[PDB]
Amino acid sequence: KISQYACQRRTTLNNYNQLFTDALDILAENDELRENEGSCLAFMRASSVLKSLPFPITSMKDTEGIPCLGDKVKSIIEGIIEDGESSEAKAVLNDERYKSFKLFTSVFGVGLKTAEKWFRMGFRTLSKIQSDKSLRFTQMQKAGFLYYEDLVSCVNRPEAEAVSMLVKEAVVTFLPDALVTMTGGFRRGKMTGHDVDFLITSPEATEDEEQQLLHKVTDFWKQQGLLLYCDILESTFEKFKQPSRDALDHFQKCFLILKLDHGRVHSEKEGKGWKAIRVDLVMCPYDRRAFALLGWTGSRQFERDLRRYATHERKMMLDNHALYDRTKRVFLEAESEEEIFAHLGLDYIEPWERNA
Ligand SMILES: O=C(/C=C(\O)C(=O)O)/C=C/c1cc(C(=O)c2cccc(F)c2)c[nH]1
Repeated sequence: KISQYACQRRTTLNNYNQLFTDALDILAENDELRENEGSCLAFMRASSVLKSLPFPITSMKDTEGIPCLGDKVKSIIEGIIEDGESSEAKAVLNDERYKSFKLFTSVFGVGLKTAEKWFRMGFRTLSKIQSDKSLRFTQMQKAGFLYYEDLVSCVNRPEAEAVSMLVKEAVVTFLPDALVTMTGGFRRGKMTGHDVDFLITSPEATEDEEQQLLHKVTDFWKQQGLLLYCDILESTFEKFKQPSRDALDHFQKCFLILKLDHGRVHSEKEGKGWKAIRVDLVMCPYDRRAFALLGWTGSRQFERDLRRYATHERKMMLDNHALYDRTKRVFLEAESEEEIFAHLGLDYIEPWERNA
């Protein structure tokens, strides 16, 4: 029996139902843009469960026994089986508000509120936004527009590996015992990504050393002329606080734009000779490295279902920093992701199987 939870499903990158899931992902994204959280969640769960199937849906009979497929979702699947297209997703793709929100938020520094503001001002293209003489842009948006073409082109694995080398070389200069791990989509086996994420931890660093590393590493890159953008968020995580029932609670992290020289990239394959890359660095205390790694590996849907399963099925509270057992009234310790899964009574799901 297919579980309703992504954390009890193996979801690999061989998606046999892209025709259905691309349409469901568009409809979910539109519901996010229309602030319809409930309809958004229903489409996300349906998309997720179809991504896990080991075969393609070719008839309505194939949907029997599959959870998270409500009547609205089954009408969409029926329409795609009919003529290979979703009329509903096609109408979203042609909607003026949807087109504008996708295009405007594709800029680094532009979220829902700024995209909505620009749309209500009558803007429809990035050229008209950038050349307007009345608009005021944040420092994040300025960087987003300046490096737009590089940031909108997919980061590939040779580029992610080139970035990993840069991160490791800079980090070990200040903390030689530090462990640097590439997380996110690339850890799940993806060929491309919009950014490259890293988790940094040190078994012997002090509380102060741990706090200063991201400042030292970014100052070093600034001196090197490689830091195109930098925003460091100080940690809000507390050693003895219960896990959330929240994006306001986090480890020390930074959102960066790095200058990646093409000479550093070892690929099979001209212009300026460098590429702007979005990089996120996360620093965590050594004892919480498994919780942080699990949280930063993703996918978004796998993380949501892990936390939901922990709460509803195990009466446990899971977060990027800890796992708390409400029945035993104790925090559960873990040195690996495997130990976290075992505490939750779940079979271990490999990172490449978390593409929910
Ligand atoms: O799959 C989803 C979302 C669904 O599950 C849903 O909305 O239902 C994307 C989640 C996601 C993206 C990332 C990255 O930041 C990332 C990407 C590439 C390389 C890299 F190093 C980091 C990690 N998790």
